[PDB]
Amino acid sequence: YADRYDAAFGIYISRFLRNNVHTNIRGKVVGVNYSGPSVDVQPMAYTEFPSGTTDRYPVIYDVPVLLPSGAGGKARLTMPIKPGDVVGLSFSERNEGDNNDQNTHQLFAGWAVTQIFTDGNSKAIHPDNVVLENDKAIITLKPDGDTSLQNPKVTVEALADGNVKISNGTGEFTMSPSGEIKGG
Amino acid sequence: YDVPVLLPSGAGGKARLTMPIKPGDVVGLSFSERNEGDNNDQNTHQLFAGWAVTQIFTDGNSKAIHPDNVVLENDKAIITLKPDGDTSLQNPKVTVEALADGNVKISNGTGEFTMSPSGEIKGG
Amino acid sequence: YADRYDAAFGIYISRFLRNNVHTNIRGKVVGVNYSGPSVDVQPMAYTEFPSGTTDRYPVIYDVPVLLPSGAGGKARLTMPIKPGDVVGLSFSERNEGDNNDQNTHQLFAGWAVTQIFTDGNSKAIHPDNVVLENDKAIITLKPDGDTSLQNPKVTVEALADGNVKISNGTGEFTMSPSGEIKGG
Amino acid sequence: NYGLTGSGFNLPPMDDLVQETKKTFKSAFGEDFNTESNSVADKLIQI
Amino acid sequence: NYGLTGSGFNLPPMDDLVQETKKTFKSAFGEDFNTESNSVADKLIQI
Amino acid sequence: VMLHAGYNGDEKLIFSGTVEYVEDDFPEETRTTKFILGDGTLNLTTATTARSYRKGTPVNSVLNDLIADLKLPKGRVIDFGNQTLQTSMAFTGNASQNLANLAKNTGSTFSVQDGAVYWTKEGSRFNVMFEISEEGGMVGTPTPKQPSSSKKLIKAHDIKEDVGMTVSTLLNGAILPESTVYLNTRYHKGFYKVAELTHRGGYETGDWITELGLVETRGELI
Amino acid sequence: QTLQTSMAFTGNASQNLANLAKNTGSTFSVQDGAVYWTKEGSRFNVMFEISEEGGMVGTPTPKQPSSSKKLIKA
Amino acid sequence: RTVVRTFDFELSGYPDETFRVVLDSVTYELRFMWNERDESWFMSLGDIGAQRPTITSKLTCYSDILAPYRYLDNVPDGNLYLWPLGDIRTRAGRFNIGPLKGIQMTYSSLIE
Amino acid sequence: RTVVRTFDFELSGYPDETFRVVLDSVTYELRFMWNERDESWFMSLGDIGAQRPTITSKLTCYSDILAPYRYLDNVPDGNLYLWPLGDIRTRAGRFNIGPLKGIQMTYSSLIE
Repeated sequence: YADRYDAAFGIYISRFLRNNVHTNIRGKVVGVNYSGPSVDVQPMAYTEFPSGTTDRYPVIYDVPVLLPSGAGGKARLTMPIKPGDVVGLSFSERNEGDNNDQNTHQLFAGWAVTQIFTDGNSKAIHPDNVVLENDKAIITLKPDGDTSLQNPKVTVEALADGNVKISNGTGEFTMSPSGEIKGG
Repeated sequence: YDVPVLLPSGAGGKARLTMPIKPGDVVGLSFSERNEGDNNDQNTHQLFAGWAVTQIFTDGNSKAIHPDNVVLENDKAIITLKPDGDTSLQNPKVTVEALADGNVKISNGTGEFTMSPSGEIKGG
Repeated sequence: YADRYDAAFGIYISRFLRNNVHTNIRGKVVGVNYSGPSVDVQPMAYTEFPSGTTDRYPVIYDVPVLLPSGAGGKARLTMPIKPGDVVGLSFSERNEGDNNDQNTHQLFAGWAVTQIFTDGNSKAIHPDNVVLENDKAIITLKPDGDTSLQNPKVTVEALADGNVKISNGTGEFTMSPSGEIKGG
Repeated sequence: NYGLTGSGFNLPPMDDLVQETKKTFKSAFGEDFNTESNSVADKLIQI
Repeated sequence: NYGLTGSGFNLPPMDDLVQETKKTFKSAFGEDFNTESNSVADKLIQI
Repeated sequence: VMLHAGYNGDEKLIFSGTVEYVEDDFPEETRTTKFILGDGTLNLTTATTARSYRKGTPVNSVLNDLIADLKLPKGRVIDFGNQTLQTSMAFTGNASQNLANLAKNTGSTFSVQDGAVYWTKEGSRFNVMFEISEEGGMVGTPTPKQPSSSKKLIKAHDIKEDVGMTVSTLLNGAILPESTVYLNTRYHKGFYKVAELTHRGGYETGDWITELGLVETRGELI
Repeated sequence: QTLQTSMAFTGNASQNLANLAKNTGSTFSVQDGAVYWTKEGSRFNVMFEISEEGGMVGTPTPKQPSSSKKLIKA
Repeated sequence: RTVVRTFDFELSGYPDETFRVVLDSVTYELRFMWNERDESWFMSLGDIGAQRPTITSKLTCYSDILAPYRYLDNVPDGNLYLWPLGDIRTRAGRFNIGPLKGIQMTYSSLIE
Repeated sequence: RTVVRTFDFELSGYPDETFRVVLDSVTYELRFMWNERDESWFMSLGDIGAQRPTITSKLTCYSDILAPYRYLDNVPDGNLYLWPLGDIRTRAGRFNIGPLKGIQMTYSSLIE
């Protein structure tokens, strides 16, 4: 139980990892900075020991946000992050903001991901479609050639069979595969 | 079992790029420090799945990459934006390109419609 | 200070993690391979001990790059990565390239993220807009239905109110919500 | 402590009362007052 | 070592000179030459 | 539990803490009770914290915030002045562990003792609060002993410790590790810090002495 | 009893079982080849009686079962 | 200014006593020196290991010793008084200080 | 150039004394050799464990020993002087060096 010499090291190592060696954790954005994208993260997980004591992670400030980008930042998909979004957090081995720190893994925030779909915020996913969507503006590309731009009063679809059907509530314009051109 | 999947999204999940994931896709996995599904577990790092990334291009499934182009692509539907203004939507029977020089060339197998930079409007 | 029996294990564990247990680190791409996307990463962090000694991470070769994709790689957003882009790096527990290695966490590169916006390269972010952008080609979708394709000499906007205004420097074509069709 | 409290009625031993009253006597005539065994005051106070 | 150096002028003790010259004498007539206490050469060299 | 010791006329507090362990063995003739006592063990090993700060926060505020969490009286503290954080910081887990990490990166010594929190700066020392001489019940001559069981690589912060000495004296509980002593012997003379104490005692049979491990100082006279 | 969250187990089986002990108040320990899984706090008849007739050696003495004390809700 | 008694002192009469005390959870060191010609106790107060004492004053009965010094971060905010247990006319002496010797040196702390 | 006295030396008279001293938080090793014909002390200064001494000079009264050598990274920037406590005409001797022997060898450090 606590007599062997190995069990002592087991408990000591188990307790040592508890206060250090932070690698990854989930969280929720509470503070957002739009100039030089950074977000404040509040980790969600916690535990309660049998002695009626609790362990809470503190608020972590200014974690850089990653977005799919390249070419030196000239190409990037900057989506509109808001407070409350659920994201995953990663901790760096060393304090990348300083070169003299002697510690390691001491909650040095590395970066945060755009969003993670966990229980309680699980949005539906289309089984087969690459849909890029906004509040009411949708861009849908289907594998069979067809592409479509939609909004509550306009529609611009280009179908596989040479069909163009630029349309609007006040009228429409279309081209048939047979080379027809019409104005509704 | 049941590792949450991350996608680029925001605004409370109103904006998101939901691609069609299939079985067999190669992805990277991350493990959380604590059992985020429970608050009484005494262990740590015991295979508590944190989340998974959409896909990783390793050896044996390395698809080619265009040296300079932001191409959003589907089975046969392609959206290509080039740095020099030009944008194009393509599919095996339609094409809608808007070039840098004021050129619009909405086209189809059965006909085409175009506008020149000189203000011309034509129907093929 | 160094008399207790526990402090010895504390220092030994602290030093043991220094040479192993690599989990995550930031870096910059210096070498890019476009066939079978992979990148060479140069970690940025380092430390200097009081004894006038320094610790430098070496260059890491061929870290696979992740992109949002699915359907067996048929759908993917392949952005144009360039050398010098700042990315975050992750290390795998085991040498996924071999099945006989006895070590663990010994700088086995797992994968790299597309880009991370840290201090010194923080591009601006639109407070509310899903903008997919290239050097001079922009695709903007706004929550209120409106979508727009722009470039320095063309513009194709489809507004919420049934308005289509395909336009060009040499002329324009538009459709009003009232069903009008005009050619400029 | 031993009288009426918030949890009923208690009982004091003899020695606590003896010590309390001897402390009172000590305070009455300074720390030099004798109160053990051979003092007439001791025989009066204990009785 | 003890003469002119890059940091001024130094001073040699007696024993270092004695040992150096005794080594020179040793080299002069082989390792068998006696140079301690009872040698006439010792009395000449030390003086 | 509290313990007192001295010489037939007075007894100075020598230890105070909690009974961590207790066991009894009574083989035939004589029972022998055992104890293991810890000086503030319960507080140092259970005081959790959860704090964070932004760039620009004064470091002097962080120190005071964490100590109040530890729930112990402040024996002595040397504030940082106008120091300010260079990067955002977060602290969790046991408060003692976080403070001990701040010690490394700022050249400060943190250690609780007989219930008192002591925060000082390495290399520097506080008057002659104690003088050691044959009149002061010294036991044997001082001898030079290295203050650590290993040697560090050197450029040959320079201000740090690295040297020491040893002395022994009759039991005297009015001494603490962070104090300062003056050594008036016939060979060694000067001022030293204290680094370690060990009190031994056998009432009927055994020693009644105290051993001090001294460390040389090279900093300012705080 | 039913699992509340998905679980995965790898590595040595003994280590995984010893972890399940903490979160469910059960004691696991192998002895003379026999696997014993019981619950902490509870006990099984008088399978053995100790007395001067039973070859006892000296009087019993109270000794703490662990070399350290835990914090309690008291 | 409600205050509650929380500590009492005693002196053995040695002319150069020095000891450490804890008040309001803070720790201080005290020095007491006996003056022959003035037959009075001189008290010095300061921090542990301090180079020089922060406060020095002469002890007297029914006088608020700390009154003019409650503006420093290292001085107790309570009340320190000396009052007699016997006849009110007795003045502080050498051996008559203590819980039963005749003079009651006491410290009391405000309620916060 | 404000300077403050911060260290004093003493010599036991042994002709080949050697010891280590700490000045300005830096540590140095010193050697003193007695010259018979010139009846004067020769001082050598260098780093700990150095192969050869950095500076060698002859000691004299009221002369700035370090004057021409404040351009090296391993030489103290303070002032080293020998001046007498007794009659001003007394010159440095063998046994007359010390805080009370007649000659006061002293080191003083500039205020920074």
